[PDB]
Amino acid sequence: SEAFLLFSRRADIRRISLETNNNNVAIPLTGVKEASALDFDVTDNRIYWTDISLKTISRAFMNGSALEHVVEFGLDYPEGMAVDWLGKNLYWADTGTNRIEVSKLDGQHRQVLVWKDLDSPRALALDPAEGFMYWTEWGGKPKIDRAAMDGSERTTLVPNVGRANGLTIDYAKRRLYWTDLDTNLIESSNMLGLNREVIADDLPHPFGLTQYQDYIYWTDWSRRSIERANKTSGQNRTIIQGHLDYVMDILVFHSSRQSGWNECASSNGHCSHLCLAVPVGGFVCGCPAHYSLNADNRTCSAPTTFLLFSQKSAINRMVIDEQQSPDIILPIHSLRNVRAIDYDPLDKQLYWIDSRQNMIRKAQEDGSQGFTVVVSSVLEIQPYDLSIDIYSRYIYWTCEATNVINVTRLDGRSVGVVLKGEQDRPRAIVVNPEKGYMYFTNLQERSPKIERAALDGTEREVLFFSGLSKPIALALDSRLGKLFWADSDLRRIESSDLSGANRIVLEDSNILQPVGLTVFENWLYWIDKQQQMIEKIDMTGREGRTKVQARIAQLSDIHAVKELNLQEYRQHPCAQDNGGCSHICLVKGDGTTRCSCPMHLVLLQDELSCGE
Amino acid sequence: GCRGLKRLYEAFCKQDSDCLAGCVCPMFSECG
Ligand SMILES: *[C@@H]1O[C@H](CO)[C@@H](O[C@@H]2O[C@H](CO)[C@@H](O[C@@H]3O[C@H](CO)[C@@H](O)[C@H](O)[C@@H]3O)[C@H](O)[C@H]2NC(C)=O)[C@H](O)[C@H]1NC(C)=O
Ligand SMILES: *[C@@H]1O[C@H](CO[C@@H]2O[C@@H](C)[C@@H](O)[C@@H](O)[C@@H]2O)[C@@H](O[C@@H]2O[C@H](CO)[C@@H](O)[C@H](O)[C@H]2NC(C)=O)[C@H](O)[C@H]1NC(C)=O
Ligand SMILES: *[C@@H]1O[C@H](CO)[C@@H](O[C@@H]2O[C@H](CO)[C@@H](O)[C@H](O)[C@H]2NC(C)=O)[C@H](O)[C@H]1NC(C)=O
Ligand SMILES: *[C@@H]1O[C@H](CO[C@@H]2O[C@H](CO)[C@@H](O)[C@H](O)[C@H]2NC(C)=O)[C@@H](O)[C@H](O)[C@H]1NC(C)=O
Ligand SMILES: *[C@@H]1O[C@H](CO)[C@@H](O)[C@H](O)[C@H]1NC(C)=O
Ligand SMILES: [Ca+2]
Ligand SMILES: [Ca+2]
Ligand SMILES: [Ca+2]
Ligand SMILES: [Ca+2]
Repeated sequence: SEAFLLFSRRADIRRISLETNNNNVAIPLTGVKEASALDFDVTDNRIYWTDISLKTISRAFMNGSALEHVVEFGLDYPEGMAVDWLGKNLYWADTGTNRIEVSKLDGQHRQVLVWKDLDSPRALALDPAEGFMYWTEWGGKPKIDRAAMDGSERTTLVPNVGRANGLTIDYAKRRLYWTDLDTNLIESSNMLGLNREVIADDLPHPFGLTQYQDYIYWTDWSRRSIERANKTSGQNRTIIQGHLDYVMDILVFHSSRQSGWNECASSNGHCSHLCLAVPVGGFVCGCPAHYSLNADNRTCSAPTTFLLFSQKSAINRMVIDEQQSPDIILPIHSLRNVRAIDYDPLDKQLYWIDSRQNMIRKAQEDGSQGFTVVVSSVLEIQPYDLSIDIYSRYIYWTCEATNVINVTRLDGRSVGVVLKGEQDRPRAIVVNPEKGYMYFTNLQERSPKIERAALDGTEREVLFFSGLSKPIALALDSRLGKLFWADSDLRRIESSDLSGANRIVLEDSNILQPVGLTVFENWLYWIDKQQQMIEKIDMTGREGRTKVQARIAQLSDIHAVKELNLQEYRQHPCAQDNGGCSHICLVKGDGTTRCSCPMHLVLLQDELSCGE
Repeated sequence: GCRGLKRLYEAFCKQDSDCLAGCVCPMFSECG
């Protein structure tokens, strides 16, 4: 079969026939803005490339059909990428995020393999028949590292090298080739990083590299050319095509580059999600980010409890574990602006306020099942904060424009408004359905108040009026009986019992702009927008205040998620049939349902339904 | 788009005769 050379340049991907006359023809793609890294799947006649200007990784057939963006979230500088043709896995290295990741070639089951002690990985090469992957690290002390293709047993192969590119494996001869972008030469070694040799040393600006049969191919940005030489001696040089500046990558397309066999090539190793090569020609099963490998070492369990954090245009998920597993960004299309978040642990649906379109949306964490719970016709609404009554299946939300607390069912049907006052400015809100109360900040002019009312708007009381400037965020823990708030002006986090007793200041130093709070197990997490940090404090008092993650920009909300106990959930009196209440079921006194109505309706004689 | 090429330019631009270790280095003009 014929051998072809593919090179990327600017926004085009071109194919050069080596065995015939050099014939330059572009791959008929569309919508490419800056093509950088290249690979191919010999089975599918499929080409793969990263795009540094769109921060995506895409694939298509050589004829341009079936254009597919397989990675589109959470990339910064994806300058390294390789196709695992035995396991059908896509690998990539992101120089910006300092991550080496993997997924199926169609994009499913994305997972992070290398993230700790990793500084700017750039060039990536795979040996799935052996279980090893190799990559060049630029930032800091540059080096060429090696790991198993599941990320395990990372080791440094070549520690004394400059920044390197074109990591290429000569599988037939068991040799590594790379260009050194700082010493400006081309060298090679065996697979252990030993028996090093310099292939060509007189080149001004050698950038890209590939290998084929008896030859290496390189591109030189100063010579503006693609060239071929003897892979062992560097002589027998010829120019393949000149007058090509800023060729981002070159690659030989032929079946002999993708050969061999491992246990993933058959039935995906009977692995449910990911089949990942490890030495020596064996494999292990892998799972999407934050999933757990089950007891059989074949199937995967989704995470039951986690933390969700929001920024301006992304919502992220982190978990606490013994891998210190990295946070990931949820692949939610139709997310433009987030200002606040909440989660329904019954249907596993994530909810958020979009302040650009002034809506409340919901979707699965895989992006699907997008739905708009609250929307304004093209007067004007402006949601500010939200809190979900998981038992009554309601969202309690604040509207900045109209200064009301409104209630909407998760299917979008309006329940009604439970707070409206001339002077009222309800902004932050968290509901306590277990005890029939909601807690909200009332940013009235000159008198910011923390208030409580019944879930039907009655039994209104001011909890705190002094010591407040901008109470901007609430959280609560019904188990411990505590309420929490952050003041973004006074730069502190305070706590008090749900009754309004025992108010203490938990943290008041080294905080700039606290904008959110959540409770996870025995810890209180918060987010500092100005300091770009997530921090936590042990509410038992044992462990000191701890930094969780830093340099996170545009932080907006934080929200803990606990695995919902279904037996306990079904025991709440409003959980089944809303206690027979047409609109509002609230727990009062001796744990019994009492029905109530929004402020535009009045309870009917049956005392279960609401009327005019 | 030149996001990738710009990042590479600023990562190796100081490796140029013009730069006498007193260079922020010239602005990127090779987009396009
Ligand atoms: C509390 O929340 C609801 C949304 O959950 C607010 O909007 C009401 O939503 C309904 C649709 O659910 C809107 O109905 C639409 O209005 C047009 C024009 O009057 C009318 O032909 C139809 O009724 C149409 O579906 C409705 O405009 C809107 N409420 C009103 C009376 O304007 C509800 O307003 C919120 N309460 C407050 C005071 O914020
Ligand atoms: C573009 O190629 C695809 C996939 O075929 C691959 O490339 C072919 C040239 C060949 O090398 C195959 O072995 C590769 O798998 C075409 O996909 C099928 O092509 C037939 C013929 O066009 C078509 O009737 C089928 O519906 C296609 N099936 C799929 C997977 O879509 C695709 O049609 C080719 N497009 C063109 C312009 O022919
Ligand atoms: C699944 O993998 C685990 C971890 O390798 C295996 O459990 C044991 O792991 C120890 C090392 O910690 C091995 O030396 C033992 O052979 C394993 N003991 C057993 C039999 O559980 C486990 O065997 C693997 N296989 C399955 C199907 O559970
Ligand atoms: C590329 O050069 C090789 C070199 O092959 C031999 O290599 C040994 C060790 O380097 C050297 O001692 C011998 O003198 C070399 N012998 C020859 C015949 O040069 C050639 O064998 C290849 O043919 C060359 N590649 C091409 C396509 O010319
Ligand atoms: C260069 O290649 C040519 C043709 O393959 C041949 O002369 C020989 O293999 C190489 N030359 C030398 C001096 O080895
Ligand atoms: Ca970096
Ligand atoms: Ca290459
Ligand atoms: Ca809230
Ligand atoms: Ca929160």
